[PDB]
Amino acid sequence: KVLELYKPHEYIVDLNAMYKRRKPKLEKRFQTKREVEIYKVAPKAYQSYPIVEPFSGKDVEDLKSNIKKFLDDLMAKINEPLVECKCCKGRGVILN
Amino acid sequence: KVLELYKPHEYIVDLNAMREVEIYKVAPKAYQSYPIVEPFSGKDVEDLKSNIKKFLDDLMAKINEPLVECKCCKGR
Amino acid sequence: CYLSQEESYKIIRNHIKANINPKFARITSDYDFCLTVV
Amino acid sequence: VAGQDGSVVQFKIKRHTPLSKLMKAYCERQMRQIRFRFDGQPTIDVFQQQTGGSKFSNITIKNFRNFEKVNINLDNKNVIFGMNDIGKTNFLYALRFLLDKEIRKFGFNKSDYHKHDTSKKIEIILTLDLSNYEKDEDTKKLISVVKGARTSANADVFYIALESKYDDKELYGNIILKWGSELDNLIDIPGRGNINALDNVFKVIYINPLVDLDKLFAQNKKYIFEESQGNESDEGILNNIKSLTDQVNQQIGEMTIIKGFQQEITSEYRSLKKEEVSIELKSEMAIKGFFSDIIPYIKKDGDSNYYPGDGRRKMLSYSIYNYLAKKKYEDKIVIYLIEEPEISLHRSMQIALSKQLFEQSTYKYFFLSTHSPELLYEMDNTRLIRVHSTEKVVCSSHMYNVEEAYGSVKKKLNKALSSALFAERVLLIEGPSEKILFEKVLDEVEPEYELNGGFLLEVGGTYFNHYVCTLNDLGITHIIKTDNDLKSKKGKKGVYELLGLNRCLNLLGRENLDEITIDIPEDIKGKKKKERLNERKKEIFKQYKNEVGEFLGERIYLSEIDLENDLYSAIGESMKRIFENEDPVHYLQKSKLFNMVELVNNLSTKDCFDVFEHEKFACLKELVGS
Amino acid sequence: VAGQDGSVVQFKIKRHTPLSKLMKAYCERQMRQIRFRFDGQPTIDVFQQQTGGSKFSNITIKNFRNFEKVNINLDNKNVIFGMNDIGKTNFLYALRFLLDKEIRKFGFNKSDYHKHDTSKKIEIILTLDLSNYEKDEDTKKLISVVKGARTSANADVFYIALESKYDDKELYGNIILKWGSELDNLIDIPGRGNINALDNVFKVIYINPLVDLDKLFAQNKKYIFEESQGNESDEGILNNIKSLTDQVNQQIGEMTIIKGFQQEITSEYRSLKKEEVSIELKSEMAIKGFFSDIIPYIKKDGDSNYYPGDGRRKMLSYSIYNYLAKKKYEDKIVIYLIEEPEISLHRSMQIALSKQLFEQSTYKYFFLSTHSPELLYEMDNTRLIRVHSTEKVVCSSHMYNVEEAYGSVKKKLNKALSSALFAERVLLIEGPSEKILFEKVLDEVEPEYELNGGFLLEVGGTYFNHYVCTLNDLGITHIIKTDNDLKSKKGKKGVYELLGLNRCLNLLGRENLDEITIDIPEDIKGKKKKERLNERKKEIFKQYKNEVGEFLGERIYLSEIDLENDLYSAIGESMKRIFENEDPVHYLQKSKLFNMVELVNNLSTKDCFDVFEHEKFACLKELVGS
Amino acid sequence: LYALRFLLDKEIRKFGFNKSDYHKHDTSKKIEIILTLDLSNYEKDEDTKKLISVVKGARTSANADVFYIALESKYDDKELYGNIILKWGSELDNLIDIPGRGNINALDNVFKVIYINPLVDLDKLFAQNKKYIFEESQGNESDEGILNNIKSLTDQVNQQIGEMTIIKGFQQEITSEYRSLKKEEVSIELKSEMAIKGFFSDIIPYIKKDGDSNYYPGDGRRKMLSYSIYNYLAKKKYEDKIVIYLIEEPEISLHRSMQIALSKQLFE
Repeated sequence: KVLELYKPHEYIVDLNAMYKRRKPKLEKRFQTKREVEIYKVAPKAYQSYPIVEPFSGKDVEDLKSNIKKFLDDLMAKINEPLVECKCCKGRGVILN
Repeated sequence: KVLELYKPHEYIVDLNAMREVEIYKVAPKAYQSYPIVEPFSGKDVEDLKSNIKKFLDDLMAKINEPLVECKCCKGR
Repeated sequence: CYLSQEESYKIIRNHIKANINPKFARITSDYDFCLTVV
Repeated sequence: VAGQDGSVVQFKIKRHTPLSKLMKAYCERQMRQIRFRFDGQPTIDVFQQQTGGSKFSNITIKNFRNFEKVNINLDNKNVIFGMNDIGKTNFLYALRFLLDKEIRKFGFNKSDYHKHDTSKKIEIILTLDLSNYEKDEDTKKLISVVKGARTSANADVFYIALESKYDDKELYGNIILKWGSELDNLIDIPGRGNINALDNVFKVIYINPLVDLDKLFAQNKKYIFEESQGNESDEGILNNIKSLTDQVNQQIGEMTIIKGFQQEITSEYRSLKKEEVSIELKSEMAIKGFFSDIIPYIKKDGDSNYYPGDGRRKMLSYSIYNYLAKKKYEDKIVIYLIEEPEISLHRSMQIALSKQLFEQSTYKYFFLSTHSPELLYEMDNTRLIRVHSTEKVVCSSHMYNVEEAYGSVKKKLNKALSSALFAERVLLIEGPSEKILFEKVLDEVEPEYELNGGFLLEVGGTYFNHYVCTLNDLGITHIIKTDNDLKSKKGKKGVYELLGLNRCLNLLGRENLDEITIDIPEDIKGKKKKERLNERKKEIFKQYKNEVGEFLGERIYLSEIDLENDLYSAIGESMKRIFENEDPVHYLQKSKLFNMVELVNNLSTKDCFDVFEHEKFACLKELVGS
Repeated sequence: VAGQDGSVVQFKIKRHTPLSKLMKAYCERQMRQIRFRFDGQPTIDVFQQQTGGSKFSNITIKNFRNFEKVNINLDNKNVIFGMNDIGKTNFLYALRFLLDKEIRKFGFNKSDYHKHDTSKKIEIILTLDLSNYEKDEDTKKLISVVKGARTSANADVFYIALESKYDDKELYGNIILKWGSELDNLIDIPGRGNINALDNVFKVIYINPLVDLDKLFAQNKKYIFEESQGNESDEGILNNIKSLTDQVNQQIGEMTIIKGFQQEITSEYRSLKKEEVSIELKSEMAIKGFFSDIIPYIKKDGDSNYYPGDGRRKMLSYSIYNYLAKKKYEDKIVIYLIEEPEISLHRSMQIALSKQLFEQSTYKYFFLSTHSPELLYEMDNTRLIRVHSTEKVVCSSHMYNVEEAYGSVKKKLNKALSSALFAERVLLIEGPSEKILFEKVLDEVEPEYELNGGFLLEVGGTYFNHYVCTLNDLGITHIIKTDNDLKSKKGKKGVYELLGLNRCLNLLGRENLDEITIDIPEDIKGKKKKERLNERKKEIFKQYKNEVGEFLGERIYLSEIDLENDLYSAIGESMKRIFENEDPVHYLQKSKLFNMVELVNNLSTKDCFDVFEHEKFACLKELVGS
Repeated sequence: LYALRFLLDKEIRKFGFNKSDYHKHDTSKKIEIILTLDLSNYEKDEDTKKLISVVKGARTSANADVFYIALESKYDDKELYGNIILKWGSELDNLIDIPGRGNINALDNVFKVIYINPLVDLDKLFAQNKKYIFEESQGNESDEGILNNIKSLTDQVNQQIGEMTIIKGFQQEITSEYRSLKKEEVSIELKSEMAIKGFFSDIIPYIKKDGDSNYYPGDGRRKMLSYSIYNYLAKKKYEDKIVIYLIEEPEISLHRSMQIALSKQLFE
């Protein structure tokens, strides 16, 4: 899920952080887009991905409706936009 | 601070249905980006105890003080 | 309706981490694969 | 003169005559755009200016080890094979000396000169094509480095030359690199210290079959994780891991047995020398960080264990190469020198590697040296270089392509042709019935024909043009044994096309003969129909006797009727006796596969020699090489 | 129950039941002489007392590296192949540890134990057959060394066991060799110092894939000359050479530049140290003798130059092995462990090596580990051991023989079968027309079927018995797609034999059906005759539907009429439009090779999927593995 | 020194004698190496008891004070091999073969030869001995808890590595490349080697200067510390065998001050 911040986020990182012995050197970056994971799925047992479930229907058209409805709400919860709240500088999200 | 949700007995009801905040860092000696702890100084042993005592309370009252209602964006 | 083994473990850890009393109990190992409270 | 697209034109050569007239004649048949080159110096190859072709045109090797003077045409993908193993290895080394900094820095020994004659100078010249400047990004990579070494007149061509003259005083051969658009005058490649301008544009990756996987992951793990960006979550995890490893070292120091040892060994050291030091037992990873010892692990799905399967590790080592090829070097031209990949590789994995090399776009430029036909199962749009068995080191080059007509039979065609490339004499037969008979006859006559270089390649339903053109260009002797066939056009009655004659004519370059009509009565059926067709076949064979004579010169042996009738002429009484039939030829044709096996089983050694020595089966003598 | 000759007998098994009744039943079907063993411990293999069989019966490996518990049958000539490269290498090492003194002297590390579990005991037991004592000289070699370790009751069998238990105190695994006729009690092999009695009888020659020729000639040149007799004339020549080399050294000392250097370098040495010595420059060969540096030179006839090529060095290095094999070890049993000979070997040389291994008698006993089908082109009377792709390391063994019936087609049969051995699923088809269609259909549907282990093996004119028996014994899945065929008997009219049905019945073990008669009018010919036969084929297919049902269980797919008719049942409408002929089936059968190619060219992706999904072409699904 | 190794060291002896090992390359002569031992002070010397226990009946009460360990070798011109046969006994005229099974014999149980060469890598030296040093020591409940705690920490390290986006991205991408190469149900993971094998696999000694936070792998610092490990093992590694040290040219690349320090260790 792609959500943005009004004020760009200021933070400092180390490109020497992967190694311990050498002295750390600081470098600034400015991130305005925050990404949160909302849907992961696998056809089979792979890593920690949840295995997708087979669509079931009492009738072929009933199965079609189940597939159609499931896709609509799943897609809707992804397409609909979310932005942070300035009232709490990013503690919670809100519709823009 | 754990402001994600109010604590008692919600994970169960969510199962039946079917941003991180940094508030205090400290380190005895320089390590990563942790701030250096200040060594307590007191003229008298009882004076020092009172000095560090009041330092613990206001710091930890900040730690244990509850979350903010967050009117606009609330829980989500 | 039988709950999953891993899901069963997760809720206990989440609640134990939630409302234990540091006066009387402490958590030593707090990991996804194991949990010990002393 | 040989065209760029495989066209061949024959011209008369005259002594004390300028080549301008021949150039004008060739241009009129097809001047500033075209360039004429002979053996790598400006058969005569042509350069058709702005065409869709490889950057690499050809390479010339002079006085380098085996190569007295060798000019080899090139392409993006090149496969080198042949019996001369030293020739193949030295060819790859000549490329490394020209383009690889690590090999070049060692200079040339006395042995690196031809016949150890240090008086002669070593020359390795690579010719490049820059005509497709705007279409190709790799051309822009080369042009940017080259800068002013080019000339606007020769903006399409470019040369990279390596020269070396031995220094008898110093016992050293110095390699000097030159480049430029004009071959007569080439300026030295500029450079500072150990590196030169050429090392910035060209990257040579030498893949050897014996490569340790963890060694391969060791060098590249640095780039793979610094190139990618790091967000806030990764930085927090990175710092968290450092804390975890620090705690591991702290917990190690808290053990009684470890604390006891390091205290004792410290006292032992202090007694040895009065120095104010202490000894601590700390984990090496926890000191260097997790990055120092991270390695890939093959994890079977559904299995929790981590495994350090040899074949699994061998194949995945190529996956790292594939992964790096996508994103490691976007600023340089990468040339892969893959030498004998089939070594200790299962044949199923050899086919998998073949698909990667030719079907995929991962390895844009490579030179592949192979001994196994399986690596050529998917070959297409590649240049085949064959090193002849002679010690003189002759190299024959062919640009291999599969036309759109052969696209449906490409898989079957490539599998058969790949084995024929590793042969000296190839006999082209039609089906298994010919193969069954010829294998039996050769077994009794020349049982080790395969050892000497013979090969029985069977082709069916396709013209011989694809096979012959490839074999002829590579210097492999090709013999065609076909039979005179009449094929009936669909939807048209009583009209046949000389399919057997047309295939041989197409090999000669002549046009296909028109279809002829044969009038038969409706009552005439079965054997009567067949013998009527045989009569027409005999008449047609006699009518075109001049063309048949031409075929014999081109090692094309056309049967008057078919193989069975030729076989009957060679051994009539024997075939009639074992077939116990009035007409053995008709019986043999009823079930070709089973009856030929029965005939072959009952054949004697004398009959096999009769077939071998017969005039009709002269192809067998040609295949054997007698 | 598995017989020694390949015959298999099935017996029902109960629970809590002695094996004596089963042994008695088998003896009655075919008791003291026969011996029953299961997985190398006394399907169960049998013993056929005194035969001409190999001395080597089987080998058992327990807890050694990969091999948790593996029993492999053996023969004089053994070929081991498979995807599991580690399993193949470790199998050869297990033989070296048992029989090679040099490998055995190093003991077992912790890694040599299965799963690194040192608590388990490594066991490597080799079972030998001594029944043919009077006719085999190598048996006499073994029993002469063994002496009293045998028993008269078990005079036919013998065991050589390797045992090792790890010593956690010493971090060492000691190898203890035992032998004897009774497996329950084996005595330690007697020995003094480093050698034991077993090292006197067994000689293991490990032919590594890459060897230095001059290295190989260096050690053996000592024996080669001393063993031969030296007459007086040779003695005079030997003394004359010594005089010549002495004169060479004397002449070197007479040179001014040599005398000048050695005089002053003596002064330099004397100034360094007041020692009364002199420094002389002598040729090393003239001091050691001509024998010290004598080496073979490959001299091409008609050329006076002497040369140290490379492939010829590999080939000639084998002839040294050939020469030594004839006349070096006449007093011991020589076992050759040839590992991956095809490495850097031309395919023509691989066939030459194949002929040496199997056709010749040079290598009586050997274990060959190979990845190349070319080394199996001449395979015969050999034991094939296949290591399965699974990590568990299963080994399937088959004793490969070619019958006298197949002797005439042995060369063609072996070439086709050798590639199929390196496959998981093999589909047996008749000719190239089936191959052309299936290759096109698979290319559109499952293009990488060859990568996954699929293989299209074409067999024609022969029964499937030879191919299936080999593939089934090796654990390779075999699928057969044949067609119901009627073959007319020679010399008889109107009578046909169910050749298509008989081949499938022969696979099931059933006897061939009798020939049937067909009455047709003389006027009925051509198309009318063909459709009449097709009607009978349909009737026969319906009549034997029970047998056809049995075939489907054994992955045998018999066409009702032929492949063309099955093809019409799937894409008939598509066949009609592309052919534009009235009868697509009849037209396709007129010229099978050319018409199939034309049809395959015009086939679309949808038609290929229609053929793949059709019920008649279920063999394609089986070959793919879906 | 080699003659001593051939007699007492199993590793050197197992290779046999070449043609060059014979005097003047004359293989007709028999190589003979005899070591004479004294067992008179049996009642006081514990190492004498170690030898007597292994020897068992090879001794004679008449010659209970003297013992011989002999090595004989006659070249086999047929096999181009010189077999080493070890004999022992109290009487020199007749010595019985040293009993043994497989590769080891009774002599290898009593005698341990430690060959110290000047070029010895310290981390190499610590590699084999670290196994013994920690298994022999007694492990209490508190140490057992620390073992389990460390194993949890290393497991969390591997788990945290998999949570990195750049690590997750790569192993997902290369898994697809491997799957494209061949259709095998296989996943690729990037795990720390130490965390898989445990902290014990890669633990090494770090020479830390006093008052210094840094950890350092000086060369002479290592050479001296390598000897102290030999000293530490000498105290407690082999209490059941006679240990003979073959120290060859210790002064190579050793400062003269360290040479005197080594001299004090050897003699004082």
